[PDB]
This record gives sequence, C-alpha cells and structure tokens, in this order.
Amino acid sequence: SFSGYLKLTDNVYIKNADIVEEAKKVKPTVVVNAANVYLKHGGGVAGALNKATNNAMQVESDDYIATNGPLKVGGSCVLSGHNLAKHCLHVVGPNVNKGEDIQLLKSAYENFNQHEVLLAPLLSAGIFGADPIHSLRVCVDTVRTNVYLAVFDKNLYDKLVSSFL
Ligand SMILES: N[C@@H]1CCCc2c(O)cccc21
Repeated sequence: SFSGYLKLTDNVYIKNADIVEEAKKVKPTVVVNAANVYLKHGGGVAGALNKATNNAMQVESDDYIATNGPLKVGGSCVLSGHNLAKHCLHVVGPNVNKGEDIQLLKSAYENFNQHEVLLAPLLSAGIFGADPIHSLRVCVDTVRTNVYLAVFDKNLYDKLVSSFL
C-alpha cells in the first residue's frame, strides 16, 4: 500500500514524491491526472504520466475526445490507468495561466469523492498557475475519500506541510 505519507487530516495524506514513480510502485486503483479539457497531455503531471505509458494514455484520450468532445473545466473522466494504475481519473482543474475561474477548483476536487482511494497531484498547481497552498486547502475541505497527494517539488512539499493549518 501507500508508504511514507504524512497524515494531514482524517482522509488526506501527503508525500514528496514523483507521482509517476509512486504510481509505478503502488499501482493504485486510481491515479489522478492533472488534465486539460482536450486531454492533451503535453507537460506537467499529464505529460509525465503520459510519457510513462509510452503515449498509450494520449492515444486512448484522443479516441475519448473524438467520441465525447472536450471535458468541462472542473470535470473529469475515468480512463485506463495503463501501466500506472487500474484507472486514471483525468480531472480538469482551472488553469489560471489560461485565465480560468479559480472558483472551479472545488468542483474539480469533488470528482475525487466518487473514488474511495486515490493517488493524486494538487489540482491547478504547477503549470496550471494556482497557489498550491490554496489547492491543498480546497482539497482537505472538499475531498472526503482517502487521497494520497504526491508533491514533486521538495521545497514546495516543505512549504505545504509547514504552513498547513
Ligand atoms: N496495489 C493495490 C491493488 C489493489 C488496490 C489498491 C489501492 O486501491 C490503493 C493502493 C494499492 C492498491
């Protein structure tokens, strides 16, 4: 199971880890991807997860988009987890660098409540431009299921833990 996590609340855990390496190790039922509405996994967490699947995630995603159209900001879809997990929950947090509504971050985290346990990154953090301290706060105040957060950056992980209220 998940090891080396710091417990933040009854259901939220956090670790300084590369979510790709964490997924390859744990092979959780659900790994969350920091997706965009087009499921174009170019960079950040999405680029890294997709590269770990040898682009199989992108091939599956393009078929999903061809059939269903784009996701909504704040929405999600469940696809295969490939070699990383049973499933990948592609969740679209608002991208403040694209001028999207930060208020949709709570709606994005609500998708996690449909899964009893998840390995996840902080939504809208990194290249999505939101404040990761705010993302962690929204996560702990929204998600009720068991979420294991992987924070790639050690300095950000330390800042998140040391400032956690
Ligand atoms: N590797 C096991 C397979 C069974 C499901 C599961 C999970 O939900 C979370 C963490 C690890 C695992």
